[PDB]
Amino acid sequence: GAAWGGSYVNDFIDRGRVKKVYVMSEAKYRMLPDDIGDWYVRAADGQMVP
Amino acid sequence: GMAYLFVRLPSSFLPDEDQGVFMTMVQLPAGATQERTQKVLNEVTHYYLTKEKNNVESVFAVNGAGAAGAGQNTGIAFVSLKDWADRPGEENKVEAITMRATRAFSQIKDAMVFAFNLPAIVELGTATGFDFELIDQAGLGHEKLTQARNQLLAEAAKHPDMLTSVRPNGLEDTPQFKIDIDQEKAQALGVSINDINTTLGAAWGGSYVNDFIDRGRVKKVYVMSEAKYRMLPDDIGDWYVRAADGQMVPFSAFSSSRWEYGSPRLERYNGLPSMEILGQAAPGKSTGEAMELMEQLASKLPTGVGYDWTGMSYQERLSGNQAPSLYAISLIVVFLCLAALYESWSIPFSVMLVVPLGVIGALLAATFRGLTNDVYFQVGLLTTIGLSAKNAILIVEFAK
Amino acid sequence: LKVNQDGSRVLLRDVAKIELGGENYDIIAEFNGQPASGLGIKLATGANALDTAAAIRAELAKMEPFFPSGLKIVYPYDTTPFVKISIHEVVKTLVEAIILVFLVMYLFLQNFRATLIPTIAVPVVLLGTFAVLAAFGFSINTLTMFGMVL
Amino acid sequence: DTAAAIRAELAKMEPFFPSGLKIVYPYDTTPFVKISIHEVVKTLVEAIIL
Amino acid sequence: GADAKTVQDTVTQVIEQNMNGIDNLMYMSSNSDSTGTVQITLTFESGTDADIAQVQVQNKLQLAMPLLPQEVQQQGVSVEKSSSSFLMVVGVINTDGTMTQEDISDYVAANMKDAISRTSGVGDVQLFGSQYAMRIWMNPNELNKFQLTP
Amino acid sequence: DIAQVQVQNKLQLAMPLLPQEVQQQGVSVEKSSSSFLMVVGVINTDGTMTQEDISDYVAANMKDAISRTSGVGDVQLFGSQYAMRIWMNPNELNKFQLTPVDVITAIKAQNAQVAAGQLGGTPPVKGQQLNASIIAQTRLTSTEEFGKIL
Amino acid sequence: AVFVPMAFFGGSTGAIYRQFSITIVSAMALSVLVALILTPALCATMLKPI
Repeated sequence: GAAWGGSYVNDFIDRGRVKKVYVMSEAKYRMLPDDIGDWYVRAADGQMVP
Repeated sequence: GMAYLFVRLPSSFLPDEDQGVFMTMVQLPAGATQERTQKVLNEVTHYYLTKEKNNVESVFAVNGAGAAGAGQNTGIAFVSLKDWADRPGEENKVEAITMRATRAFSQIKDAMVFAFNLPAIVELGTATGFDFELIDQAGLGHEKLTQARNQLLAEAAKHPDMLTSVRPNGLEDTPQFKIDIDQEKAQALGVSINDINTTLGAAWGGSYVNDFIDRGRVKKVYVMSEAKYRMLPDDIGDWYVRAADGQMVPFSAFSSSRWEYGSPRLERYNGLPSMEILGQAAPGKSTGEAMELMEQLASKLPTGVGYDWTGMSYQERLSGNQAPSLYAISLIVVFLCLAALYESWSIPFSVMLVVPLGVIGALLAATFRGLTNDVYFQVGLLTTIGLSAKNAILIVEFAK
Repeated sequence: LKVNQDGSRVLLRDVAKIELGGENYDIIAEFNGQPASGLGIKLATGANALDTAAAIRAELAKMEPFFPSGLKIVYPYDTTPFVKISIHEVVKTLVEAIILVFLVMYLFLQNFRATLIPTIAVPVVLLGTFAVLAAFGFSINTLTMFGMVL
Repeated sequence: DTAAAIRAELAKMEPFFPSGLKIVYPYDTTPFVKISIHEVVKTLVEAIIL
Repeated sequence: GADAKTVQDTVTQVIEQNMNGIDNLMYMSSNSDSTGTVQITLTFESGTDADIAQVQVQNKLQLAMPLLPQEVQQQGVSVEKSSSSFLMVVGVINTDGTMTQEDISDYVAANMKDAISRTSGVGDVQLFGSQYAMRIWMNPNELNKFQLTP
Repeated sequence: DIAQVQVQNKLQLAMPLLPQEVQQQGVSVEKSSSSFLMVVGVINTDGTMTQEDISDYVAANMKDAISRTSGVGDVQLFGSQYAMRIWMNPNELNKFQLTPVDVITAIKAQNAQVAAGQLGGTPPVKGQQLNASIIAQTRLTSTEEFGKIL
Repeated sequence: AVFVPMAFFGGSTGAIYRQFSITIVSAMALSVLVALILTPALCATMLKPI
């Protein structure tokens, strides 16, 4: 969800005005359906599954 | 002489009364402990209680609020007086009393004490000069708005001819205590930043946990270190957090501290960082040109600082704006109905001339009483001209 | 709070004072420097006159007898009997105008009938006015009564 | 009303704007309502002298 | 427990952004205290509807309430509409000495304020003192003795 | 106006049954025509700013104020205010055995504001002189700052 | 005619000018009506022959 769709995390301050902080993969990893394979999650032991 | 009596005569909005009660303001430096404030409240009370028994009935005094805000250095008195028939004289009316009080308090060192009468009614404090506000119109911060407001505060208290008592209304950049959690020492020592910040916040600032029940009524449960561990900056070292392994680190390890500076009553007006400004015109001058002078002194200020009038300066009030326009179209309506009753155009002028003969003895009463042209007066004036109208109207309607 | 390898018990009171205290400890009031709490009471835009001020004494008459030993009110602040000797000393003035004019009348219309004529003519024309005042929303304030005086 | 208010808030903003920042007004159901009513005064006048 | 700025960014700023399309308004005054308080006042035309002007804000106050700290709506936000001038102040004094001031404050806060405040037209009651509250005053020497934090 | 809140009574008869994710953003409730009134465009003339800058300058200096003016029932911005953008790389996230979660959490961790009481606050030990606020972890303000997160 | 255009108008201030214009034009009409209702009548039944 965060990778492909972004995520609003918390807010920051930008010259005495509060604004957002979003987090989201570079566009070089979400254009193609093959790019799902490039993503790794850390399994309970320690190893990372794609 | 009518017109001249009319412009030599000053202009109130509504007379203050002796409303039976009045108040007193107490403001210390900061940080200033609560106890010090209490010392000065004891003083102030000792006055209204020893040096005024014949007039005072009750002083209700409160360490903890002000008409600016809460603070340990905020203090206020609620004074009620013995009945009017029981203090006969001017010596014993609000004016003289709050006067000699303010004059007497004047004394106290490092304690700003001033006592005042309640300005007439409700939140109709829309008199007494002005209320000016600087506006951070760019990205400037608190520093540059401090300094810019100082440039103003400065350059205007060097014009004591149509502008005086020019101070900020707020509270003042008291020093603060910075704590710095170098995060890496916290991960390396195995301590939850959550745990750190939690314990710091609860220890030194309290924490509402959940609610309990106290004789069939629900109330709070707070949690907070004994006062013997939060008076001194050294006491941060006495606090331990349980590291991930099991060992307990003191803050001494992963924190670094130091003193700094910054406001305790940050202000905004209409979105942006603002600071609000106070004071009057100057004993021969009106609020209007005073305002202009402020608008002009403001002009010479750094790029990005704007200004705005709120409060009593938004509105602007009464006689001198468009109230003689009211007297005027009222007069036009009158000469109209008189051209209706006489069916002339001249003949009503025999009743128009009847007017100055009344404003003359009105205005006379005014300046010769120390009094001054206000709402009460102006309705007296209206009534005047209306009655004289009646008189003349009847004589000439008789004659024709 | 925790039990030990010792088998020892650690209780809350073992690491803290427990005590019925206050949510906040920054408000300390006194009345003639005797300690004393109270209520400071505000008014909601569009209110409602000596109404609300009577209502206070409602809710409170309702409270005075379940109060503990030696708990007694005082009233250190009152924009109330101001609004009460304000309006009173207007009735007074109306009255005064009436008899003063009764006697200025008597000094020219030297008979108790011609004199009693503009007498009756005065309350009527007042009284009525209040009826018209209700009829447009204006209440018997200080200003209204000064209207009735001028 | 509201259309004047816009030019209120904005007259209030025009001078703290950065270098080379300038408005334009690509849309305006305003001076329509302004030559509408004007060309009515005109007609009233005309009826009168005719 | 908050500092001015902490509050100012975290709360004040974050309501202010979300205050709009509230009718007939003139301006928005915004204080932010080192006692961890904030306060925001909106002003409307003279003669304007107190009540609609009253919620219209709080439509918006809860267009943001889930963007405030847990810690802040655990306490809870209030929304008044009221004069700043009091009306009266009623003080409570015990006469024998049988109760301190904190007791008195509590007895009122738990028997008197609720009821008075519940009466119409009474737009804010400010208590001079504080209702009770269970107070757990922790000791650090003894917390660490048993390897415990807050 | 009544038709306006009457909905939002109900909108918050359900708001806690919507995602965290959805009232983190926040729900809005307008009452307004769909036809615009005017559209005011902002263009830089030298080229000194892109469109994203322009959009931001307005979103942070112009929209708030215009929108705060009565009768203005919805402002739709043509662009978007700024926002700190952390564009993650997956090759490098897995290189260090990291997912997104760890980024998310290092951020809630290191970009925040905490509230941490005072020095010599109430209640105090009698005989104290000093009374100041404590300041702690305070929000971030620069890109670099976000860069150097641990 | 003297009292009415004082109910006009502006501010926090003019509120008060309403509080008299009305309160006194009222007594006007009441007085002058009485003046042709009650006064002439009671100045007929109660005056003593000259």
